[PDB]
Amino acid sequence: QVQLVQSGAEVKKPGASVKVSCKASGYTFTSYAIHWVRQAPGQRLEWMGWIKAGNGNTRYSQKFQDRVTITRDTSASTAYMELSSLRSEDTAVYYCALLTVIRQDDTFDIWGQGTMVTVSSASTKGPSVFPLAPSSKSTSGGTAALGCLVKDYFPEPVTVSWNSGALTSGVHTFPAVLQSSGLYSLSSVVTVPSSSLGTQTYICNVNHKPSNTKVDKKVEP
Amino acid sequence: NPDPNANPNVDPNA
Amino acid sequence: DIVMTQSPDSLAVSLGERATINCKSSQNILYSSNNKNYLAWYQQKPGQAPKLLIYWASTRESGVPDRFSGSGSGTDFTLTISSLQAEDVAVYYCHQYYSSPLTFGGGTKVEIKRTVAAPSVFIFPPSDEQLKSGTASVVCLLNNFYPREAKVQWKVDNALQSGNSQESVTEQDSKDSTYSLSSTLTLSKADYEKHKVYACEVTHQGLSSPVTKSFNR
Repeated sequence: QVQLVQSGAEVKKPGASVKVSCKASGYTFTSYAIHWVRQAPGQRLEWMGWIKAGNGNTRYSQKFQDRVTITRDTSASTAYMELSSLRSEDTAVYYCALLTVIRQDDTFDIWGQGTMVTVSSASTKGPSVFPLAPSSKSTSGGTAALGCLVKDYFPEPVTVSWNSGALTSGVHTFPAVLQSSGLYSLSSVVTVPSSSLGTQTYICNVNHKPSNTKVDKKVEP
Repeated sequence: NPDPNANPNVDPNA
Repeated sequence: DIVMTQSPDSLAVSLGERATINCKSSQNILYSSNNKNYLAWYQQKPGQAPKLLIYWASTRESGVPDRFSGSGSGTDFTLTISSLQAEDVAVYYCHQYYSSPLTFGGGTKVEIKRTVAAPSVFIFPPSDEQLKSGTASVVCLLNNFYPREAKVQWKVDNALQSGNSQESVTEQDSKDSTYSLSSTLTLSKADYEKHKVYACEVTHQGLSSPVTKSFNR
């Protein structure tokens, strides 16, 4: 119930700037230091800087110290990170974290959910969702596959749930692939008993927040 | 010696 | 600047055996004034932010299982997972907070070695909906198999396809330690309607002979 909640994914053009918010709830906001840590595709955790949420005072990594600006707004219990003069190498997930709050009165460590920033001139595009339809017919094995193809979107990511979060077992949501055309596409599948088909209802909930596309698709045999 | 402003959240004595 | 170097960069152990992760700091991070090593261990599971397991090189964070133990001192440290559970699959990082800048290691990907499991294969024709918009996406699904390596070959009227398909494989499952794979073949509507038999043929360690799933347009 101590929570850090970051702003949604963004796509920004090379040379532009990006600002990521980090709402911090459940504790005395001015007591601790909020850090910003990023992580590039397939690469390591990279500390960028911290801010003392009471003081407003900061330290930046040398690598970023002429490009990064960390601020805080105490009344809004919010830290912010801004990154200027973006390059494609800055494509990454950015996290805020209460890193290693070490005290005799409990040691704790709390991260935001992270924010995908894509540095790209390419435009924003919402996906199309198509059913991956199952066979209602009855097999010697007794299990059907169904799903949704989530196709032609940019930037990453997309989120997928089934039945407003009610259906988690059996679900596989695959990592997106970059199509030759420059747009992403991923599929989300789940395997169910063949008996549930004609009766149970299956809806994939697709949210692509950079284009504010939200689609619900009922998948039928 | 450790730089105690590496991470201000760290209380080195406990 | 303290650099953190981990070894190995990936390891694979069968369930219930120990995983040993080593980490070296380029400089001492033992403070002899308080006898504390300024090291931490994080476990980061795919799609998630890192989670703290160990601080002061060997003290367990509240809630962390006892199979997680850290040791070492000065410049040589080790994360030992005494009995690897299915759900311990993740990349593990060591982290120093002796000097600014704060730095992390490169990560140790920890993965489970288990017995073979053949995939379950399903084929999806493209929706009519999508075909209105002039493209056809045929999807082949391989479900909960091991080992990860698989071969998907699309055949269209029994002609071997090349260049026209894309694959993606999930991370290792935190319950049964298998993998699932997607293969998507994309054609124009014109190249879709000029053919009839659409088939993916799956070869894999778990199938003595490959599996072909098919439909007729």
